[PDB]
Amino acid sequence: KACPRPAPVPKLLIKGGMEVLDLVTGPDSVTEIEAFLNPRMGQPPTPESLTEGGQYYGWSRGINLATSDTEDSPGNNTLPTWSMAKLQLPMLNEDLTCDTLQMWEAVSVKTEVVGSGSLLDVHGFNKPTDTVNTKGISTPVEGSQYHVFAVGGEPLDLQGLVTDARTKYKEEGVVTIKTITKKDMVNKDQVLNPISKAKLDKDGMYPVEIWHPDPAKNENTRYFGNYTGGTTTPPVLQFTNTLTTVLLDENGVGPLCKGEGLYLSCVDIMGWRVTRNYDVHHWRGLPRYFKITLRKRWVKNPYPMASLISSLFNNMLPQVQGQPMEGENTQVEEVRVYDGTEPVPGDPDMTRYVDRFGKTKTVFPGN
Amino acid sequence: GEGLYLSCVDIMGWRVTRNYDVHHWRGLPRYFKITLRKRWVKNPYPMASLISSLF
Amino acid sequence: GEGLYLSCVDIMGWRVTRNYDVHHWRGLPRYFKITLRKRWVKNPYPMASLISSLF
Ligand SMILES: CC(=O)N[C@@H]1[C@@H](O[C@@H]2O[C@H](CO)[C@H](O)[C@H](O[C@]3(C(=O)O)C[C@H](O)[C@@H](NC(C)=O)[C@H]([C@H](O)[C@H](O)CO)O3)[C@H]2O)[C@H](O)[C@@H](CO[C@]2(C(=O)O)C[C@H](O)[C@@H](NC(C)=O)[C@H]([C@H](O)[C@H](O)CO)O2)O[C@H]1O
Repeated sequence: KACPRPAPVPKLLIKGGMEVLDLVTGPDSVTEIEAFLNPRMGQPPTPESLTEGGQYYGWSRGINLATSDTEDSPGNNTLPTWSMAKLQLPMLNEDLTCDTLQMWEAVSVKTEVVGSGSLLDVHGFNKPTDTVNTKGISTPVEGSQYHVFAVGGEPLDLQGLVTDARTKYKEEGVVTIKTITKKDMVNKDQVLNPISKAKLDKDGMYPVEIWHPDPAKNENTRYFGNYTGGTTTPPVLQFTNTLTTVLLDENGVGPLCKGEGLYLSCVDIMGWRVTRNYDVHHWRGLPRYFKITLRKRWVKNPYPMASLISSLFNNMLPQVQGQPMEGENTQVEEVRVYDGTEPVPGDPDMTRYVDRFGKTKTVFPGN
Repeated sequence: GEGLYLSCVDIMGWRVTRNYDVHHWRGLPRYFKITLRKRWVKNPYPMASLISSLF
Repeated sequence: GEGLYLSCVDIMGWRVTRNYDVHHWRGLPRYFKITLRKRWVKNPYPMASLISSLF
């Protein structure tokens, strides 16, 4: 009966995988999606065998240097590429009545990179600590590191700037500024080419070396990360299931998945591993976790029904082709409009316009 | 859609050649008389799914 | 004088030529999202002719 009533915690409906989503939620109903992206830089999954792909999985293959100032061709596995994905969500409701709809609104996200522990394997064949007698530790992951990520209701808008516009990237299997823009790179790309901007339309494809989170004047993604240059530089990481972050925006908005898709995107270099063999300096990354908490938010519909309805219904008419009644040579020399009834003017050939707001007895022709 | 789907089969069996044993077999046709009405349902849709289509 | 004045510098350090020790240092660019409003003030011209000119 009155056995003291426990604390009120929010009630979980059901859990499991994406399908759980399928179930009608209601409206305040929240969803937590834990997922993760594997780090994709260089050696791709596919050669599952540790012989053929020598399981350099999640590893820059080797480091394809360059001929000299003139020729820089980097291998396609000497190229850590932005890792990402998109979550497909249910569709929520309408009210064409109030021309308003609800959308999947991301709010906070816990995230974490895992495997920092792995960087403690110090046997194996890496350059030994003491080269001399060939002793020590098989020298750990060291070097530059980079970690960035984002979350959004549409893919990530990026900008590329490269070190050398002359780099011989392949036209094949990677998206380069060229790949996006036909015309080879110029010095501008090399610094801030307002042209050289793409989208995250692909994956494990645009390499980080090129593409960057472009602060479009506009954005529905929240991103961040950082660079930590250097050659010896030690790796550092953060283990914690304690912290949540706010994908929330300044008006208390956070992203909203237009296209019921949630978009994760990130990158995680810990630095290079180095073969005892030679200075085959290939770099490593770790996978990242994500815990997105999104709600249902009501939003004023952007574009007016009618328009769409009828924008559609008109694009169905047969196509016509025929003489120009618009363009630069409209065969229309004229158009007036009236609604009112002023009494007879004076000058009949008077003109009349309304502009930016106001309607005027056009200037007596003779300015 | 506004579709009425009829579907069937009617194997009677083997017709066998006064020859060897080419059992090539016969079927017959079928007739249908569907009696149907007009019923109100709740629309299973979100019209602005086209707005979603747009996005 | 209706001018927004942006200014900055972003030296990242040097790139050293596989050669001799030439060191050319690299820079990077900078985004800016200036948030600005309109504010009210007092007319300064009322400080008359010789009363504030070469004063
Ligand atoms: C698989 C292989 O070894 N291919 C040769 C290339 O050498 C390898 O290049 C890879 C990048 O493409 C890696 O950097 C390799 O490094 C590792 C590796 O992971 O594979 C690093 C490992 O530490 C090491 N493992 C061990 C235990 O030592 C491995 C190991 O050697 C192998 O896994 C096998 O055991 O090596 C690195 O060795 C070599 O770079 C390529 C050149 O490729 C291209 C290019 O520049 O992209 C391909 C072009 O198509 C070609 N041009 C034409 C017209 O074909 C050019 C051209 O030949 C070149 O510019 C002139 O030399 O080369 O060749 C492979 O033979």
